[PDB]
Amino acid sequence: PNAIITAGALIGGGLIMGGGAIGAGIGDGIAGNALISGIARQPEAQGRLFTPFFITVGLVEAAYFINLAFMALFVFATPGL
Amino acid sequence: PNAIITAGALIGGGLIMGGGAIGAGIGDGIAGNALISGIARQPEAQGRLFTPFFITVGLVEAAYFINLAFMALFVFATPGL
Amino acid sequence: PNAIITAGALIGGGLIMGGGAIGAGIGDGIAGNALISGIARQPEAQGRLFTPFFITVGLVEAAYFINLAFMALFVFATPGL
Amino acid sequence: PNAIITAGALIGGGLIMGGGAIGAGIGDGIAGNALISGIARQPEAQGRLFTPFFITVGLVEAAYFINLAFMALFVFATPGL
Amino acid sequence: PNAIITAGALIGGGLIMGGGAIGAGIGDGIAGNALISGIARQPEAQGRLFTPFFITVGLVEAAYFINLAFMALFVFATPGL
Amino acid sequence: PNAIITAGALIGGGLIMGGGAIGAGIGDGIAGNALISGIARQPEAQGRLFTPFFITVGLVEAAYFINLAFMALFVFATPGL
Amino acid sequence: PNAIITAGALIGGGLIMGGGAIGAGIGDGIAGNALISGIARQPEAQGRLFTPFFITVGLVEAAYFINLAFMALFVFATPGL
Amino acid sequence: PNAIITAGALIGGGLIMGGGAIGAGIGDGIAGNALISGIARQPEAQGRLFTPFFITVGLVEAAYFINLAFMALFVFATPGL
Amino acid sequence: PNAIITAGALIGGGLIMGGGAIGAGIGDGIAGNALISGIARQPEAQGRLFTPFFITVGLVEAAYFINLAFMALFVFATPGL
Amino acid sequence: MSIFIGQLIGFAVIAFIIVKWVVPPVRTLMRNQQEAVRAA
Amino acid sequence: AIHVGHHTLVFELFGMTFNGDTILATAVTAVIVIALAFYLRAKVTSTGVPSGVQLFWEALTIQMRQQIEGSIGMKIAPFVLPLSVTIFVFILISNWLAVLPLQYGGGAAAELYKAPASDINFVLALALFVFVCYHAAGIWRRGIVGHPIKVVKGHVAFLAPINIVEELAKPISLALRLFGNIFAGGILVALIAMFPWYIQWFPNAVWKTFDLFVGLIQAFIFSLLTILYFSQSME
Amino acid sequence: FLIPNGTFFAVLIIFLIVLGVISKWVVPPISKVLAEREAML
Ligand SMILES: O=c1c(NCc2ccccn2)c(-c2ccc(N3CCOCC3)cc2)c1=O
Repeated sequence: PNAIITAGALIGGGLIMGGGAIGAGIGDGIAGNALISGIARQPEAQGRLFTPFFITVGLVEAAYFINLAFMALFVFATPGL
Repeated sequence: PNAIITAGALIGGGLIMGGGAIGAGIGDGIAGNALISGIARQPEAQGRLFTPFFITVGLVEAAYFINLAFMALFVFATPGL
Repeated sequence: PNAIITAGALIGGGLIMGGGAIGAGIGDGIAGNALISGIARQPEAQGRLFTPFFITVGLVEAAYFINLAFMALFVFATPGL
Repeated sequence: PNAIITAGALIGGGLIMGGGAIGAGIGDGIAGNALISGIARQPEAQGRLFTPFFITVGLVEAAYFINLAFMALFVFATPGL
Repeated sequence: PNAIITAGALIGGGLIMGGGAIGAGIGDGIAGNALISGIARQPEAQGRLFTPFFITVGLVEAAYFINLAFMALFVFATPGL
Repeated sequence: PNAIITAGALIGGGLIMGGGAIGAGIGDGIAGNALISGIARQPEAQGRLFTPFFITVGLVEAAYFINLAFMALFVFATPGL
Repeated sequence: PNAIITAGALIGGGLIMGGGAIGAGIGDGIAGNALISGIARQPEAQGRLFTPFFITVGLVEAAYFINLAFMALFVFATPGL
Repeated sequence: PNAIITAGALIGGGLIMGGGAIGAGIGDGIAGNALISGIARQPEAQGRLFTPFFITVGLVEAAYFINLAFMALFVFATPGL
Repeated sequence: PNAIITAGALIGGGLIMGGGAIGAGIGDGIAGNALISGIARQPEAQGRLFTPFFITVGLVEAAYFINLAFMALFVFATPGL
Repeated sequence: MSIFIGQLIGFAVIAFIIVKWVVPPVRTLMRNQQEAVRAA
Repeated sequence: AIHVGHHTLVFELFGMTFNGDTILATAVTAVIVIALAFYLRAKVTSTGVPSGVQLFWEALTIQMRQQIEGSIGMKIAPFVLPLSVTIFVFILISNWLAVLPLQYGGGAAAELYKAPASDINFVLALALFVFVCYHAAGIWRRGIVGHPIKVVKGHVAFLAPINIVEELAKPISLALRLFGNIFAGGILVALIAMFPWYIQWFPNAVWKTFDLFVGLIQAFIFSLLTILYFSQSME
Repeated sequence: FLIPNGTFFAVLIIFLIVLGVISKWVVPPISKVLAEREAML
């Protein structure tokens, strides 16, 4: 019974981290695209843009790491089981 | 019987947190792209841009956290046992 | 039999909310990108940009909540059970 | 035999709605981004942009709600049951 | 025997329709973004932009319809059943 | 044995068509966005623009139709059946 | 044994081919957007944008065709049995 | 036991390849969009833009090619047999 | 039982790597789009643009590699085995 | 009854919302339109 | 559990089955629309300050005429104005009437008035009437021989197979967009009915407002797509 | 649920009746009112 629950938890965690990776990568890429476009526009603005950029990256990584913690819950502390 | 239901609930919760992370990361990245761009064009606009930002993020993160709650449902209070 | 149907309903509801969360988050982020960019370009336009924004949100959030409905149908009122 | 078909129909309808909601949310967000940007650029656009906008939404919602109709067939009137 | 085939056909049709809806909704939203932006830039464009637009929409929704057709070939008819 | 292989072939063909339709719809929408934007910005380039457009669509649709070719092979020929 | 392996191979090949289709279609659409826009802004660039374009497409197609090959290796040949 | 692990490995390798192909195609298209836009704007920029381009592609394709190796590991010499 | 657990772990690791590859490819492409656009706009700013670039990449690739690490845990450690 | 009471309370909440935030603006618009017609 | 269909007051006549609840809801919305129309007639004035219903009718007619003139002038399509307007109100009043507190407990949840759009028959009637009407308009303007030719030809000739299908899609979607939007809601508000009243009250308020918003949006979209179909079929 | 029945006609007739009342006693009077407003200025 556990083997079925364990396989289900592994698949669930795989989806968990796959979605986390997609969201994190794409959101960070978009934020960095904005940062690079802003610095090309105004190369002296590199210092100013790190605050909004790091706020956006912090939000995206908070989502990613909360999801990675829930994968850890699924895999190492599988609910139920 | 319970093992199959638990495995299905774990797979469902993994799908929900995965989609939620995709949505949250990508939407937050898209919103932060506008934030960083606008602050690059208008350095002083920061004050007025964090209100539309946290509003939109407030929506996007909401879509995330709702999912989180329901995923706990799926995994801790899994209906249909 | 009810165990298999319950597992399938849980997986289906997980897919429903994964898609709904992706759509809602990404659409809210895309609309917020326009809102932030417009308020950066036109600070006085904020009041006028909320009506196009909250309409757009009102659409995507609707698509979210409709999904939230049919998840609750799948999970709490599993058709065919 | 009916339990397997019911679980498969639930999963299929979940996929239908996941795709429909992803499409609806993202397309509505994109259309609203266009609407908000156009109204920010030229405020009086408020009048003329709701015609092409609600056409776009009308196209974005169709693919969603048609799927929803075919969801009801899958879930409530499973073709192969 | 036919139960497994029917469940697989339902899942396949759900995948078909979910992918078709994602493609149609997102492509229609993207095309309507250009339509709305063009009409905002030039109200007279209202007249001439529907020809490029409705070509796109139609090509974008072709894939939706063909997919839909084959979904009708999956759940109502069923190869190998 | 044939039932399981047929269900797997149906699921695989559904995945193929879902992915093909996602790609086709989104790529056609993206190409038509450029077509509409160019025709709005330069009305006289309509005929000038349908050449690079139908080429790109021709590429995108090609990717779609190959996939359709394979889906038939999956559901009607079903290699390994 | 061969039935389960063949069903898994069909599902895996469908995933390969559908993902390749999504990537190819969306990348071709994105590259065609740049091609069409550049040709709109520059009639002459028609000749010179085909070199950056077919290179990009060459990459976008490459990842597609490789998948196709592996998809064949999944379905016609079977690495397991 | 070996058949189940083989089917799971085939499905996992298919997921790996689908994800790698989506990432590769879409990233290559996005990079080639910038390349084509820059070469349309400035035609003499070609030689300058192939270094930023092939770096990006080098990263993008790298993520793709890694997924190949692990796919082989999943497909050939399946772990946990 | 390990057979089921190993198959589930393989599917989960495949999902992890598929999501990681999608995120890495798309984010790297998006960041390189900004890099190419900036280096086209400001040829002399390459040095000031590569630092934001490799930062952005350093984020998205991290999300990839972290996922990869956990893939190994799923594929070689198999925590629930 | 419980379903009826719950949906009635929801209807009351939405009615209050529209009366306090949607009725005022629409009403203005109606009055301003009437005033414009009278002035014309 | 939730039920789909299960129409009440269902009867049989002339060899055909009729959903009594759907017909009753359609009749209620129709009589409300007719009452509004007759109150305007009784209180319509151009020499004096307009009435509230007069202002509403003027605004709706002005909007619909603005959409018509911007795509197909009323010198060519004057008949689509009385159509696009009614389709709006008939739908709008149909949807907003579902916002009244007419839901109760059987213990399965039930509603005295259920939105007509939630029935496939209502949406199909409206959509197929629009389909027939604008196809007749296209036949009139282009001729019975030229109208099918230009329909198949479309804007791009070699895309003919993608044209005909789209033409058959217009009605279905036009119906399915309206039905799915409202039918879905009929399930959500039923699902909310599973909550206890002290938890049920808030979700109904939130959804009801969406139902108001989405019903208005769907009426507008349905009417505007009807006007667009007329613009396309009338050259 | 998706299969139509006689209601398709029953609704249609009612709609037509509405389409009559609006097309006669609403749209023409409102068009007359708007035309007179335009002529007044
Ligand atoms: O709604 C409307 C809708 N499509 C929504 C939908 C339905 C089914 C599946 C997916 N999406 C259309 C529509 C109308 C015409 C059209 N062209 C005419 C010119 O030649 C090319 C084709 C294309 C689209 C709506 O109007």
